[PDB]
Order: sequence, then structure tokens, then C-alpha cells
Amino acid sequence: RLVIYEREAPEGTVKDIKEQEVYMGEIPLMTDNGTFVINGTERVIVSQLH
Amino acid sequence: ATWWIRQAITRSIADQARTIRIPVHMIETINKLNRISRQMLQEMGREPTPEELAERMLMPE
Amino acid sequence: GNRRIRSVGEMAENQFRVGLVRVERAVKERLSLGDLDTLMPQDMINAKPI
Repeated sequence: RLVIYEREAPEGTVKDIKEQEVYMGEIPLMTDNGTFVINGTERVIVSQLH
Repeated sequence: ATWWIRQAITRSIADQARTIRIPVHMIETINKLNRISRQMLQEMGREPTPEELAERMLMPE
Repeated sequence: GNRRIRSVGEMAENQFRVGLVRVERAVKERLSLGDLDTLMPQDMINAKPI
């Protein structure tokens, strides 16, 4: 949602255009067994302890 | 001077800034491609096909 | 008790966050000069960066 507030407000918007679901990135998905397929190859992300 | 100074910078960057020197027309072409991939990246939802930028661009593609 | 366990979900959350800060500079940057109703929340937010 893009809102533009009127210059020297009381704050109110001239126009707000709502862009329907803009695509940003493809986030990887986890297998039913908990591995990811990065490039055609099964991969595990090890838990870290800090 | 802004025009002259700005002219010298760009003309210099184009000329000596690459390890393989490229003619000026080559540089402008490349940037033109980056621009289309920008709009077309999210515009297409995946990203433009290798031949996609070809039709948007004038040349043999 | 001072040793915490991460795992894939948390790491990806941090990584996706980084995409959002580096697109942020862009969003402000475009909203810097923007014409009113021409641009929309698409021409600004990119994909490759996020």
C-alpha cells in the first residue's frame, strides 16, 4: 500500500494506490522430511548454538 | 563546468574502468539491458527469459 | 541456559530481513523524487535484491 500525504497537512492523502501482491523473491521450501532442494540436491541446515 | 566535469567522469569510467576495455556503445547497451531486467524481474513474477530482452531491444537479439 | 539453539527458520528470517533493508534504501530513494500517481509499489520494490 502506497499512501501520499498532502503537503503541508493536516495529514491526509491525495492518492493511495494498492499494488496487488507485488512479487519479491522466491523463498525456498522444506521437504516433508526437513531437507531443502537448492539445486536438485537435498540439503540440511544445521542448527547452531550460540 | 558541471557538464564538462560530468562528461570527463563518465567518459573516463567507461574507458579505463574494466579489465577488458569495451567500446562506449557496448556500455550503453549493457545498462539498457539491466534497466529492462529491473522492471521485468518483478513485472513478470519470475524474471525475463534469455530472449525476452531481445525483442524489447532493437538489435538482432 | 546462556546457550541458545537456532535452526533454519530463524536463519532465513534474518536473511529475508536483510533483503528488506537493502530494498528500503531504494524505496525511500524512489519516494524521494516520485511523481504522484505514476509509480506504484512495483516499480520501486525489486526482486533480485530481496
